[PDB]
Amino acid sequence: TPHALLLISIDGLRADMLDRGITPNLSHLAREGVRARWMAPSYPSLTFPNHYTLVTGLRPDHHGIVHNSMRDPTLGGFWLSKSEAVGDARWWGGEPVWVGVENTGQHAATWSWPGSEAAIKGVRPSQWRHYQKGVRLDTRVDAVRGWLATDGAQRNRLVTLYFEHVDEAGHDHGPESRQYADAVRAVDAAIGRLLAGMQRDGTRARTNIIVVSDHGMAEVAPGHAISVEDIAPPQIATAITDGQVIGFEPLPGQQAAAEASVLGAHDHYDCWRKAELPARWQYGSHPRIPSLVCQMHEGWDALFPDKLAKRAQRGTRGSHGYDPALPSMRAVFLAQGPDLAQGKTLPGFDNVDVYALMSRLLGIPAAPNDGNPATLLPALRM
Ligand SMILES: Nc1ncnc2c1ncn2[C@@H]1O[C@H](COP(=O)(O)O)[C@@H](O)[C@H]1O
Ligand SMILES: [Zn+2]
Ligand SMILES: [Zn+2]
Repeated sequence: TPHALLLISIDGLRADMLDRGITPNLSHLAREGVRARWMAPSYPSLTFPNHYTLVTGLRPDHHGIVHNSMRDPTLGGFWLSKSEAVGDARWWGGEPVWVGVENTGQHAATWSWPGSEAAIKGVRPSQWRHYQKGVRLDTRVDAVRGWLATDGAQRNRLVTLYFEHVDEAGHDHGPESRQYADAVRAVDAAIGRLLAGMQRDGTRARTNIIVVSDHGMAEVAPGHAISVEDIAPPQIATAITDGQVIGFEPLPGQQAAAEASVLGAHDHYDCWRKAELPARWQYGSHPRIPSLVCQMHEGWDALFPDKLAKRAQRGTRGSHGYDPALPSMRAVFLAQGPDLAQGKTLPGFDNVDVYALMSRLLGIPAAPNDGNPATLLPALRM
């Protein structure tokens, strides 16, 4: 029986957060195994795009999950709480690792990984569920523990686990807040409980483990929110998305007026025609990207007008969705297990490279991807 892979995502864990004495279990795991200095997200540095990149090895511009919120001529609207969009395989390009696993006759079990509620390339994971808010930490850990222990024909080569808590605390209070640290500690402790349970079950020794995040988190101090309608008035363009990556579609005949007001450099953002976006972001070819894309500067939000209003103008907050090269946007990568190196540190690298490593650990043929297989070869024991 081949070694299983447990893939854990801690949404919004910034790379430096392993070095603050608040992750005893993850810090120990890293010392035992492999740790990268950091892992850069892909553009845009948002949750759905990056989680989907992690499991496909494709940049968002290629896999089609180009934002958390999207419009498509045929498929209509997509956003995180729109279940029949999220569950519709036609949005999701490429081949996520669970599809690869199921197509070899092996099985995958996913606790709420973006894309896992659809039948991508026709193939669902063997175990999966609809993402619900506020599931307990123990509930998910105990389910994952169960999935690792299953034997017979329902043995799982791949098991995935996802935590939202650090990201949510980050948004509400900022990455330097006690609330963000409390969340980091809590998720870390939960992961410790999982590891101890795997050891009691005798699954630990035959399971490789990768812990990642999708992006980091930057502070949004009070007064750092504008209206999307300050960028372009609604009569000349529609804001398709708000937050930090702001897509605009000019109204009919208004491309010139929209461009005149939007394009170029502004006080706390910059905007480009999608074909002209900075090449380093490797973004803007996909048809689902709006005609005009603005990037807010680090620490700034642009909100739909009704949100801006109910934004209780008081305390410090947090956001991501900023330039992926920023230190604040840096994510985590660490790994440990029977097939992984011991006591090793890796240079910082791009998140498209994780897929090649996972395909090797899962015994599946690597689908074509945007990563480099050379990057994570040193993470292997041999
Ligand atoms: N598979 C999923 N389906 C729906 N919502 C999710 C899923 N995974 C995470 N989320 C939510 O999306 C938010 C993360 O978005 P972001 O602010 O881009 O990191 C979190 O509050 C999660 O609760
Ligand atoms: Zn996220
Ligand atoms: Zn977030």
